[PDB]
Amino acid sequence: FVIRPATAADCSDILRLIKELARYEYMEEQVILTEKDLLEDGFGEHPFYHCLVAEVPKEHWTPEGHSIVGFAMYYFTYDPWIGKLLYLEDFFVMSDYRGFGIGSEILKNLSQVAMRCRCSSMHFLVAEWNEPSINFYKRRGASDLSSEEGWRLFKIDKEYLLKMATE
Amino acid sequence: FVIRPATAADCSDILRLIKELARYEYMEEQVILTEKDLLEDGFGEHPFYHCLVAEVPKEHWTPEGHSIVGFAMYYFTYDPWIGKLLYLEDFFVMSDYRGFGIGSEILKNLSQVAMRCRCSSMHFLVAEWNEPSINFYKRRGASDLSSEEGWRLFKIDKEYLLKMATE
Ligand SMILES: CC(=O)SCCNC(=O)CCNC(=O)[C@H](O)C(C)(C)COP(=O)(O)OP(=O)(O)OC[C@H]1O[C@@H](n2cnc3c(N)ncnc32)[C@H](O)[C@@H]1OP(=O)(O)O
Ligand SMILES: CC(=O)SCCNC(=O)CCNC(=O)[C@H](O)C(C)(C)COP(=O)(O)OP(=O)(O)OC[C@H]1O[C@@H](n2cnc3c(N)ncnc32)[C@H](O)[C@@H]1OP(=O)(O)O
Repeated sequence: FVIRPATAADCSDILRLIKELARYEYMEEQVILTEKDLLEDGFGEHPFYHCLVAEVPKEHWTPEGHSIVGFAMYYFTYDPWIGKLLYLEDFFVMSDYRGFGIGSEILKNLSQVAMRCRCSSMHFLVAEWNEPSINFYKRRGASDLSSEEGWRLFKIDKEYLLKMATE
Repeated sequence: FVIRPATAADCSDILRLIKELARYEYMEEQVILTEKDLLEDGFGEHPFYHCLVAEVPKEHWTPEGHSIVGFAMYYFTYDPWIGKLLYLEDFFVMSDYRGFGIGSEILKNLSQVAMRCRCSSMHFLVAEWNEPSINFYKRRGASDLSSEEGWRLFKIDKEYLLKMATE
């Protein structure tokens, strides 16, 4: 297999993989992003996300005829105390393509991206019940991050943003 | 007062305000970012953060002779399901300058930044004990975000990133 940065041509594949992840998590209807959205947010002159994809030889394409079987979606964030961070948002490999070393390689690639960018750390969320992924991550140096407890996460949606913006 | 985007010249002020926030939270020693860090991460050819600052007339400078009395540090993030988000990382106004409407104006500015960028929402963390800030935010449309529970936040620090990067 090959792990490479995505191209505008892979947007179709990214949306498909994003939907597989959502379905794996039983929330597929939650995905309202469109292919057009990804192309614009990801390959426009200013990307709001970066993506790595795992491509397999055409001989081993998915039954649907897809060469892309995995991806990692990330962006850089900032911590006023320590600086640059690489934030891994989504990470998924299609069932039939797991346990082959694709995910490990994607993580290796991300780690290089992090060092090249001089990020001091990579952060990410893992569902509490997902022992397999927790083990995967902790076998590769991951540790628990306690910076968020004692804190509440809030959101201000578009309706109120617009109101505030125009008061 | 004036709310404006920061300039490379304000880095000194940003670091000072970042340290006041840390001290307000009793963690000032945690700030290891340098002025040089901010200049590079914030005004280099690619910013890892954006900042708004509140400037007051020289007549009302701080005892230390500073015109900058508040700031907001943010960056854009991405949610594979809904797209672009504006993430507010740090938000602080010096004690003697609060209750004047500076914070409200900063939030108004951020909301416009969010709409201009077509973000569907603005996310941010508030310490659980901080009822004053919770009220401030909820009076302006904020609501609780439940997307993170049932999830654990992990980190992979530089040591392991480098190892993985070079295995
Ligand atoms: C920030 C986040 O978004 S975290 C959410 C991550 N995603 C998920 O949990 C969704 C479901 N899971 C997946 O999509 C995948 O399993 C991933 C992305 C977690 C991992 O990717 P994969 O390609 O399956 O795994 P990879 O093949 O590198 O596997 C490493 C594990 O497989 C085994 N393995 C790796 N290569 C091989 C191989 N060639 N032969 C046999 N076994 C192998 C290893 O023993 C390793 O085990 P460990 O985790 O106990 O150390
Ligand atoms: C993502 C995060 O980082 S959240 C962490 C936010 N930070 C903190 O909690 C640190 C400590 N607090 C602060 O630094 C500040 O208080 C901030 C940033 C939270 C708010 O900024 P400020 O400039 O103080 O507030 P501002 O003056 O706009 O005040 C709005 C409140 O003050 C009152 N107020 C505003 N303008 C005036 C005025 N001209 N005259 C009298 N009262 C006023 C309002 O009643 C309003 O009350 P409400 O919150 O109950 O609605």
